[PDB]
This record gives sequence, structure tokens and C-alpha cells, in this order.
Amino acid sequence: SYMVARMQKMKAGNLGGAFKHNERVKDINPSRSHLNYELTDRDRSVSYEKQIKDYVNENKVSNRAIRKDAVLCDEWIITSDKDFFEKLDEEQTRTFFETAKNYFAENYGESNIAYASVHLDESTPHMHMGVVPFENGKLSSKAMFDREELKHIQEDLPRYMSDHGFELERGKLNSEAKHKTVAEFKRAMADM
DNA sequence: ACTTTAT
DNA sequence: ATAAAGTATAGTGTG
Ligand SMILES: [Cl-]
Ligand SMILES: [Mg+2]
Ligand SMILES: [Mn+2]
Ligand code: NA
Repeated sequence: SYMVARMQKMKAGNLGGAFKHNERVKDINPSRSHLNYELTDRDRSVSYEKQIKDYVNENKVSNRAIRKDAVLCDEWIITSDKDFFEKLDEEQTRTFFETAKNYFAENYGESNIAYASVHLDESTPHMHMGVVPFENGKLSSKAMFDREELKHIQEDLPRYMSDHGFELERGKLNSEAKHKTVAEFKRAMADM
């Protein structure tokens, strides 16, 4: 079965709306809303925008103030096909998502992992994990998540997952498939 | 590459 | 004036 991993570039403007989904202030049921779990040691009340800025500001090497259009984090999505989460119990659910969080902690840094919101109230159990691209005193997604790196991630991470009792396969190498938005993909299934 | 941002 | 970092990527499926 296919291992699904995809980041989206997250700036201050769109971090408003991304935080506004990740915690609740219409494809969801409120009956399943609880039980959902956060996988970092972050303060529930504090927003991502405030957490990350201050984490960078205090840790950044250069004195040049943070640019307005900066990539503050990269909300990676970890999920798979529905046949995968069926053969998984409730405590193996936690074990699956924690190895995902770990891969990005082992290769890209521990306190870089700003959040890890797990959603069980949508169609598939999926984690929204936001990785801050802070390395060598620099904040750059351009330098951390480049062309070379995402090819490695698509190769290495599923093979890392297969070292932990889970049975997956990497997505089709050198794919030609273009990302369809949730609204687009829904419509892409309205006709067949 | 080429362009936008903060020195 | 300078220069690090913005744009993309890579992958699947009801994010
Ligand atoms: Cl649902
Ligand atoms: Mg047809
Ligand atoms: Mn969600
Ligand atoms: Na390609």
C-alpha cells in the first residue's frame, strides 16, 4: 500500500487558517471530535505564528529581522490508503504516527517539529505535522526542502517505515501525477 | 533564473 | 548598493 507524504508551504497569512482547522474554533463529524491527540510538548493556548517566530527570533544567528513572506513551517501530511488503517488497532495508531514524527526529528531536528495534530474526525486518520525549516542558524525552506531532498524523502521514509513492523511501498518513482485540491479531487470523482 | 525583502 | 531566501519540487488520495 502507498505511503502518503506531502508538505505545503506555510506563511503567516495562511497559518491563520491552517491553525483554524488544526484546532476547532464541514467534512467533519463533531461526534468523533475528541480522542484526537497532539504529539508535541507545545502549549495548547498559544498559536503557531507566535510559537515559531519567538522560537526562531531567540535562536537565529543573523540580526536581520524576519521577512514577511518567509516560510515559517511546512505542514507535512502523513496518511495512506484506507485498507492500511483497518489492519491497525488504537494503540498501533499512535505507534504509526509517532514513527512519522520521529523521521522528521531524526533527519531535520527535534524542536523543529512545531506541532503534530492527528485527525480522526475526517475521512482517513491523518496527521498534520508542521516542520520548521531551521538549520545552521538559518530559516530557509529553500535550503532544507529542495529538489534533491524531497526525492530522498519519497525513497527513504517508506523504507524507514518498513523497518518498524509496518508494510508499505514508496509512491511511484518519478510520478507524473499533479496535486488536486480537496475541492478538485472531490469533483475529479464526481465523473468517472 | 530571476525576483522580492531587509538590510 | 548586497544577498539570503521567496517562487517550484515530490508524492497519494476524499488532507
Ligand atoms: Cl468524516
Ligand atoms: Mg467514464
Ligand atoms: Mn485535517
Ligand atoms: Na518528474
